[PDB]
Amino acid sequence: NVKRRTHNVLERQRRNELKRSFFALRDQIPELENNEKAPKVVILKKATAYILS
Amino acid sequence: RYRPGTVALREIRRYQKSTELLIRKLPFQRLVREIAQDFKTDLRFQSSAVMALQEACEAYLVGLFEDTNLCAIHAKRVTIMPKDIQLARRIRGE
Amino acid sequence: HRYRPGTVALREIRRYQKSTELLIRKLPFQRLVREIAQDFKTDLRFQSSAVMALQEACEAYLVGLFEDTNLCAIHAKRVTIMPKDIQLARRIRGE
Amino acid sequence: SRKESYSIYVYKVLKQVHPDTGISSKAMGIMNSFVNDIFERIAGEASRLAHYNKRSTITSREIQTAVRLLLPGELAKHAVSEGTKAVTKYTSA
Amino acid sequence: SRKESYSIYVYKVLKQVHPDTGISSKAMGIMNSFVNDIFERIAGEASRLAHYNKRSTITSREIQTAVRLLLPGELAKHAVSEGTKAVTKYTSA
Amino acid sequence: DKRAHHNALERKRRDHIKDSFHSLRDSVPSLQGEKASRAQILDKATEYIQY
Amino acid sequence: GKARAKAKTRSSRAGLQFPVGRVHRLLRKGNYSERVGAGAPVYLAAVLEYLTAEILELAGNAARDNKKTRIIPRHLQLAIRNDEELNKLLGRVTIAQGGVLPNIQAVLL
Amino acid sequence: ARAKAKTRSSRAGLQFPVGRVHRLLRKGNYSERVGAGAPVYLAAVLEYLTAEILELAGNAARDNKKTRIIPRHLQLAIRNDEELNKLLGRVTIAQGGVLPNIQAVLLP
Amino acid sequence: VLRDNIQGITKPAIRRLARRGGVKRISGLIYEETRGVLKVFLENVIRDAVTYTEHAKRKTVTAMDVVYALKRQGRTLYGFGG
Amino acid sequence: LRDNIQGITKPAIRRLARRGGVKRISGLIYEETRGVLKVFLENVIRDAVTYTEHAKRKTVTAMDVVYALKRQGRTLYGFGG
DNA sequence: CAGGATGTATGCACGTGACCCGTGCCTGGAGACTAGGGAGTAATCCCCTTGGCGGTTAAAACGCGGGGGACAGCGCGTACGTGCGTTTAAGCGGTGCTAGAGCTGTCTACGACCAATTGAGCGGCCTGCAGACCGGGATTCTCC
DNA sequence: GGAGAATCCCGGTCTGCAGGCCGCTCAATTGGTCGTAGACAGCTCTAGCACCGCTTAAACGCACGTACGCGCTGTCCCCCGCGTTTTAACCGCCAAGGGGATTACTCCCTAGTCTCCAGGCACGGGTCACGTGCATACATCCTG
Repeated sequence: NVKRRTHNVLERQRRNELKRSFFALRDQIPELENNEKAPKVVILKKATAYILS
Repeated sequence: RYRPGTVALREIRRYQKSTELLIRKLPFQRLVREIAQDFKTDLRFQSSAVMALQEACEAYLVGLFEDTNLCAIHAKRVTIMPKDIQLARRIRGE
Repeated sequence: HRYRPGTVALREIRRYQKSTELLIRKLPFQRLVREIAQDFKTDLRFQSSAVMALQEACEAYLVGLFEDTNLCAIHAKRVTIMPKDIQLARRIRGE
Repeated sequence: SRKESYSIYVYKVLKQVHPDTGISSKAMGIMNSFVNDIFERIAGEASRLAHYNKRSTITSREIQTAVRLLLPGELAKHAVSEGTKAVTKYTSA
Repeated sequence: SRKESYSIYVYKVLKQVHPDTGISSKAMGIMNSFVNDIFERIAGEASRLAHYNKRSTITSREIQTAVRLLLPGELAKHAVSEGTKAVTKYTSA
Repeated sequence: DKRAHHNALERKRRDHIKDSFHSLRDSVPSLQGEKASRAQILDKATEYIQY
Repeated sequence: GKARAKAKTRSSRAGLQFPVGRVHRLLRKGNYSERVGAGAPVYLAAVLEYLTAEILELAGNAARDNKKTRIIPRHLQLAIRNDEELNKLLGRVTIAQGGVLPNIQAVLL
Repeated sequence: ARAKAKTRSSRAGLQFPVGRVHRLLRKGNYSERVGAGAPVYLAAVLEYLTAEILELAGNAARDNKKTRIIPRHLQLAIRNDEELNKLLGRVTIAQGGVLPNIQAVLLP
Repeated sequence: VLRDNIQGITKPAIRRLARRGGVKRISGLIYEETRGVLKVFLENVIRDAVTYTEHAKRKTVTAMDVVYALKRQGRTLYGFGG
Repeated sequence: LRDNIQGITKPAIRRLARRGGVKRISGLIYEETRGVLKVFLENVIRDAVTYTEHAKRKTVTAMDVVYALKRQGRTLYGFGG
């Protein structure tokens, strides 16, 4: 069970790293500066638009 | 093979850390309903009522076993015995 | 002649369990109550009946404690009561 | 200035239960406090029962239930019988 | 079909005590049991204090005294200070 | 029934999210044609917007 | 049960020594409920009287056994602690000047 | 006294509902009359005790690397605090478990 | 008809109860003793929960009836109501 | 008024133990007993004085003692109440 | 030393459960006003408590001898703990039927409330009896 | 079987408390009206119960060894019983005054009513975290 727990906590920290990456991308885009609660799909789509612009 | 009593300490720690109920549910439902039938027939029980009974009665027995331990230690034993339960209940007033 | 150690203890147990008197001297118990009261409100007056109620409650409480304590000693296969017995009695009782 | 007590009824009950037997003032005080305590318990439990339900009135059902709860063993059975008998005689005719 | 709970105020207090920490639904049920128990203790004791003194009115003095009687140690002094502040502030306008 | 429908809505949400990630990957030169994780797509999008 | 005796007093009408009126007054003034049913104090008075009769019966027995004609607190304590139901009802109670039962444990003898 | 939004709680500075506490004091027949400052004082007390438990439960939650309070944390918060343990010493807590404690005589 | 379900309180269940309570060694007679104690405790709680149910003219024992029986005995329980 | 807990002499403790049925008393019991008694008295008297102060009296009455003991689960019969 | 079979560590895709946010709706709470009772205040009296005195006495303190008990050590034998393989019943998901809890709506029977009348019982008093107390002796328990 | 001290039984004495009587105020009872709480019929829908098949963990039965519990012994210290001395409680009595109990009067706050609006609830929608299984890449051991 220690192995299962280890995989789970490592993947849990990977999810925390991905959340830091999402929040980093969000904070980079001025349209989302105050919109801290922006959902993943909206961050991706608005980031795509901002990058193309 | 471990020195006797070692696995007991492991168990103590495991069960004190955990929160799930120790007595199996279907047997306790049968026990509660068997006891209730002596007082009144055809009673239904709310699904949460039996859980409240497990929570209280199991926590009560945990508490009683804790005092039961103290009696044995005072008598200079490690092993608990019926005298310990009887002394704990006698001083508690049960 | 001299009565054997423990004979007079049994005689005393018989005597005091037959009696119903207050066992603490009233006046020093009253002085104790007043000393304790000086922590809570300076310069109270105590009704005489309030002192008696306190004394009766305390003596009843201590007799109960000594019954429980005697059980603790006897369970330890010992005749003589010790602070271990009082502490165990109180700890089991939940004080 | 006045104060009311149960001592006269304690005395009557004793006169019926042991007709030649007296009762000291200290025993009378104890009996009086016993009546006070038991009254307070049954009334408190009847109140708790009324308020556990959505009910504003304390009735003989609240009190019968409270007596079944409060009193141990045979004492409950006899007390419940006495209460039921008294209400029956009172409401009869 | 409605029934009230203290959950919202428990949660506001939580957010003010710890700037970021959530609470499970089972823990919230426990907190509601807690609030109702403490209320019943204080309100009941305040009833006693009024009744013993032949008063009809539960006032701040009764609740303050019930708090001193019910809460141990530091909890008493701080609960009294908090209550006094709340009443003084409430009374100031 | 309604539980399975909520699970279906959540499935559809993730599908739209994977499409959005695919579009974003194709939008950043440092990942065009490359194999990358979502963390890499987000981090490279971040450092590419900075750059 | 027993046949009705005509009377003004609710106790006499109920067949009780205990005061139905005073029990009703105490229920009303004691804030136990908003409303108090008419049969409620009759039931309660009967219960209080019954319990009083039990204690006084046992206490008079203890008084006779002590060869005395007046019940005193010692007899009340003896009556309580020798009856299991009363001792369960009054287990936490202290009775002024009652003393205790003569408990000497066999291991001491 | 700086705040003066018109709910009695807000006027007192409390999160707990003063109007609700006032109903609950009028109900249950605690006495014939209830003072206006009674529910205010009482709401302040209930809020203080609630905040105390939630504080300690958050501390316990952080000690277990959790971001959410669970019954285990409430049990630990109470049983590791003498004042709360005296106040709630009779109280069984659903799924609370017990303190991690072992008697020294049982150890090597 | 439900009979003898007290035997369902197994030796391991009692052993876990005791271990959680801090116990290291358990006598073979403790199982017989603990079942008796548990039966007494359950009888006293269930009798009252049934009494509340019967007073309310219900046939279903609720978690609130159990909580009221426990509150009454001085063993108050949180999480099932208040 | 200081050191009045010494007013509880060894014989008083011994007599209370005799009513408790005790044959032999070790020498450490007396100090432990006084500690236990003083704690009990402090709790009861603090509550009695609390009732006295709430009632704005300067005099403690037996009823205050009774109402203090009731809250401890120790109902006392004999002094009113 | 290189490559295959296996075990280990990592990343990706999916389903389950929980949480957070937003919308519409109603009950509940507050605001303004009134009348009424309860509690606050002053003035007064008497009861009870506080304090002190003197003398008598049991009860407390002290020291000593002595006996009985509390304490540590040792060895014997059992009952318990610990580990394996087989058997049993719990736990899970699923399906269907129905008892009862829960709610609404109608109506009568009951208790709150009031004014008027009355007696049970409370407070104080007088009187006599069961209890406590003492002295004297015989019977029973304790120590040899 | 004997000598001695503790306990009880018996008669005689005095006292404080129990028990009964009188006048009386206040709580209990009577009779009626009014509004409400509760009893009752009826209906809807959730929660409880019964049953089934399947997978799997937990309990059961068994054999084996030793930590522990029990009993026995020897030792030394500590508590009791007792006698002698010292200390403070108890009792009875007196005096001073503070503070509990009571009434009479006034004012302020709380209960109740009516009107209106805002906060909290139930519900649905969207997002999130988490655990599980599959595909991929990396490290250890075997063969020659």
